[PDB]
Amino acid sequence: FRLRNIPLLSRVGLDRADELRSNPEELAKGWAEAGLITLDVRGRVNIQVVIEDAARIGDQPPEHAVFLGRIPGGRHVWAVRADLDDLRLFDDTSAALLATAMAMLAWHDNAGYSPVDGSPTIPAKGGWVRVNSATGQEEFPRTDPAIICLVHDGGDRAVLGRQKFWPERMFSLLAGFVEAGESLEACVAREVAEEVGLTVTDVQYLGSQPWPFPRSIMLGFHAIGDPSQPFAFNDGEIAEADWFTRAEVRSALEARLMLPGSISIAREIVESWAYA
Amino acid sequence: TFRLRNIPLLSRVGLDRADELRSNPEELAKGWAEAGLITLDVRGRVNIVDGQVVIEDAARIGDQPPEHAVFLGRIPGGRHVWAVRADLDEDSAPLLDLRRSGQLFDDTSAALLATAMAMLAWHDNAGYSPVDGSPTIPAKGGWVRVNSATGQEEFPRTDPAIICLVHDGGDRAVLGRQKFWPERMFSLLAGFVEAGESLEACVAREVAEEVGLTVTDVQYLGSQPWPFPRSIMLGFHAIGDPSQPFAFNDGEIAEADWFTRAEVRSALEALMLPGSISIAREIVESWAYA
Ligand SMILES: [Ca+2]
Ligand SMILES: [Ca+2]
Ligand SMILES: [Ca+2]
Ligand SMILES: [Ca+2]
Ligand SMILES: [Ca+2]
Repeated sequence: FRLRNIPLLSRVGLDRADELRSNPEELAKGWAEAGLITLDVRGRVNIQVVIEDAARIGDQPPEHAVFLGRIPGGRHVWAVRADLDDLRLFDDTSAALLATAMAMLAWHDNAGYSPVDGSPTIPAKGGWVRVNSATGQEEFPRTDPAIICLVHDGGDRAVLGRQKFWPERMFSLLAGFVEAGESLEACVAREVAEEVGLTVTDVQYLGSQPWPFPRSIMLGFHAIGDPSQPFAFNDGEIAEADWFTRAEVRSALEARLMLPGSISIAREIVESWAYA
Repeated sequence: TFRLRNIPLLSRVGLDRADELRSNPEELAKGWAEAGLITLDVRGRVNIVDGQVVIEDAARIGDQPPEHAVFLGRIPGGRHVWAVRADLDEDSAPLLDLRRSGQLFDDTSAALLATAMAMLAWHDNAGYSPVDGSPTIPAKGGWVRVNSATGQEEFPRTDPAIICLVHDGGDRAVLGRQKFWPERMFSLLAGFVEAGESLEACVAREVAEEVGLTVTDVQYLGSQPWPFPRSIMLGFHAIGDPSQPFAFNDGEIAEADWFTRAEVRSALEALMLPGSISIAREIVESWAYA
């Protein structure tokens, strides 16, 4: 099966205007007529995202602002953190602006110092790097790849799992972070084995979604497992799991077994499987 | 469309990482006396014999796992295997690096080395918290570092990068040559995934930035660890329009062109395409002979 829909935060590619990032003159020129999106510390916004006049906060782009690119018509848009008076629905462009702003400002919050030598870092190039104050070495935004997998039997049954300390009825796909030295396919097999003890084959990619909570990209997969093999939960974070039929899943979707919100690529994978 | 013919090098085998032992300091300390040890120099080179990484006796360097060692998992016999950085005697044996000689390694050795290389390089670059600047201390067999001030765990970093073969749906594909590259050296278009974008959006954005094409039907082919120093390469193909002209926007590409399957096959059997462990070569090969 393929995904029926593009995942929600994946929909558009905004015009990021990469070439402007290293052009402080063009950034400073665009500022007077530029738009500004403002996020609080949890990455929440005012709502379509409110775009205010950048010029209101100053006559030049502040250090801690991030240049998001251009909206249709060529207006520059920036993002800043501020005290205000959760993506966790928006138009496509707002969703992309927010995903970018959220990820980038969360990175800044967590990248104030060099991991290499501990020196403070200074934002630069429209907020797309931070520079080691001592050495001049550039640090770059971090996005951790994570897999999320629907294990199925090749027919009408699929594994869903509930993490320890998730609410009782809340089941979903199996997830994990990619480790150093492994392929995505190897990561999927490893993580499924760790979580529910199954050996899976035919690991197949479905799609992807930015997941700035705070810094993931979710990579969706399906894989073939064997229901005659028993579960085993000890090595993982799963409290329980079971094989469910397409009928059960469709039923749970139409609502009791609870599946994650359409925001997650997880829901899109399950939906696309259940109605294939 | 098309699929990869081969699993990329470095993707072939998945190590027994024995994750549960990382958080069991007692079992790690017990296993040490009979444990194996792989040693990498600063450039990530090792000694190999018959395609297989040399495993020395861990006990020779000390009675306990040193702080800077990384626990790689289990080798045959129940034995633990670890990696450390060390100065290697460049004159008393050939030192092979994965990037130049990866083809010579057994699958398991290649994966051990890829993991060790990535993990030791991470340690070298993760001595301090990016959050607050505090020193960090390795723990869990080298699989985290702990903020000395706050106790917050820092985790190994792997940056996703895409690499894309843009084609016309038929018999022609874009290859591009970077400014810093020798004449006739062409390859696929590559870039790092940025915050806030999907892989598909990243592919479209990077192709646009590098050669000015608008591409659709972004399709995943495969993946390969790429510890030089800390990537994972994610291979894709996409449909471009040859009637749209190139534009070398971001300044990274000096030239690019559409090449036929015949040209590419020809260049592979020797536009220069050298031999390579990169997924890039596997993508081009798989396309050219589809
Ligand atoms: Ca551009
Ligand atoms: Ca585990
Ligand atoms: Ca051998
Ligand atoms: Ca020496
Ligand atoms: Ca690039």
